[PDB]
Amino acid sequence: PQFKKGVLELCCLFLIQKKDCYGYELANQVSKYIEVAEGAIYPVLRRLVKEEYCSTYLVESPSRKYYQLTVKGEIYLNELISEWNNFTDSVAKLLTEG
Amino acid sequence: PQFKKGVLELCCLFLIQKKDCYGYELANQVSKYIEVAEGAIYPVLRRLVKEEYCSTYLVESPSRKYYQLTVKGEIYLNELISEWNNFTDSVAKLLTEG
Repeated sequence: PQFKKGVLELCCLFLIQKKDCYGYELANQVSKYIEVAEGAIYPVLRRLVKEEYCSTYLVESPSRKYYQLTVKGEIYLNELISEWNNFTDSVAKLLTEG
Repeated sequence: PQFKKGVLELCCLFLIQKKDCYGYELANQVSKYIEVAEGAIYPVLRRLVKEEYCSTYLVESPSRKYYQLTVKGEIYLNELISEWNNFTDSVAKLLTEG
């Protein structure tokens, strides 16, 4: 199912907004909710960094790369949440009128 | 937003299950519910035919190509509906616990 991919971007943004997280930690938090192929978040993270929705920084002592929401990414997340809701509301109006 | 693409497959299957439809008629019924780029359903239809989820037939007098759910496509739709619900249930457990 391909609707699951654009959803990872939204779950990752939402969790990153709560807390600065590193990679494996984010994958294990998404996995509480949806069954994510291990490795599937990293291209999502790389895109959100490239698009400057997230920035990144390292912490040492085994160095670790933390992800941070930017201002741009905070606006984008809030649009994505509003899109998601009224999108799934629309689909549910289809699935129960037919 | 890319979650919207895998959803067209599900809305198209659901409508085709109700009634045999032709192309433009299906696009205008999806548009009651979600804002679909005009033309975006045709690759979705072509895939569902290729994968034998749908079959097709023509009617004349301006010939018109009607779409029909196969048995395979009826099982596939029912899985897709169950996937959709428990998927969006999972996402909503994320979006309101954080």
